[PDB]
Amino acid sequence: LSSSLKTCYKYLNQTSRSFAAVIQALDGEMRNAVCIFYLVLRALDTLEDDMTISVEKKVPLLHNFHSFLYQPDWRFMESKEKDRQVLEDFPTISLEFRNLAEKYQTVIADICRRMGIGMAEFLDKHVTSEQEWDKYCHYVAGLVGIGLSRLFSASEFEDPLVGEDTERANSMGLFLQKTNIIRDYLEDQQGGREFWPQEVWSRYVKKLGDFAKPENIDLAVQCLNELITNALHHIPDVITYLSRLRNQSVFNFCAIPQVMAIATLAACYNNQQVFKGAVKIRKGQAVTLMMDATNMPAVKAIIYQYMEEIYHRIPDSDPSSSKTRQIISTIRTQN
Ligand SMILES: CC(C)(C)CN(C(=O)CCC(=O)N1CCC[C@@H](C(=O)O)C1)c1ccc(Cl)cc1[C@H](O)c1ccccc1Cl
Repeated sequence: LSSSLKTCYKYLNQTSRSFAAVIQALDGEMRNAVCIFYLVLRALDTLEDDMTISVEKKVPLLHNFHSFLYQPDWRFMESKEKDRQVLEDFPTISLEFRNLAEKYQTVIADICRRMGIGMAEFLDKHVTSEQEWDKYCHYVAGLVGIGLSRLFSASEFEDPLVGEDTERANSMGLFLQKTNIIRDYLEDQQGGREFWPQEVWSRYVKKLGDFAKPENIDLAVQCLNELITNALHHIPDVITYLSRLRNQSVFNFCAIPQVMAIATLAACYNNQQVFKGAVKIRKGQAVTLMMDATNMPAVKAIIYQYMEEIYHRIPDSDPSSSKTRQIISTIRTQN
């Protein structure tokens, strides 16, 4: 309806790009509040990811980002990332933030405060333990799930439990984030980034870059399978979370990324190509998943079909093989 809300939607389609439609289908007040939260998170991520901002400048930026939302003039003119426009034109995004109902502004501001604190804490460290991996993912993803869940409840399109059950909402984000991190091993390695947890990879090889060398391919795939097995542990929460949703446009928005991550994990499972390039689901496969993911029985059938596929692919000598079969059995039976 406005001058600067149209530039917000413009930016939404640029950075995204196919997911924009699912956002724009959200009912009523959810559309704008999710769209703006998305753009605000893109701006925060761009700050976190920018290797050219020194840690001494980045830490205050991350800490104070939630406050910049309330500052009509604030902007950042010196970024080398792709989506740098969200930062250059932050005043437009923060204007739209400030036009939201206060019950949505306060969700978004609080999530950005907490994410900024967490992101700042990881600027030095790489992830060590599986517990640190979950803390890192909470900061960059799990709190996104949490924030969205509170927008859904606050709009009254979903029951207050959706917004209050932080652990199910956190699992929603962690599932997607660990899937990306798993899949992105090589491009991350290329770009000097390391997200695989040190406690897990160091049981296989001396350095994380070593999985890209041909002689280590078998150890690399074992570690891949072990991290995939870790990610599958969030699926019972993902099912509980999606089973509670009553709004159709909210259901489709939440279910689409989860079925895509499920299919991605099945594609990556026991797959050497993870260490040679970017394993992706085919466009037509993606489209069909998106169209089908509109009710619980169809989402649960997609999950079970991909889990059975993974199950039948498990090498008996894989060191995680009985952990993999156990979590798959739980997902199936604890229906
Ligand atoms: C935080 C995060 C882990 C990066 C997740 N994440 C994304 O990967 C955004 C991109 C995405 O999901 N695609 C998958 C399906 C279609 C794909 C496409 O066609 O390109 C893109 C994300 C980022 C910001 C927001 Cl506001 C929401 C999300 C999640 O969609 C989400 C949605 C509902 C509930 C919880 C969450 Cl976490």
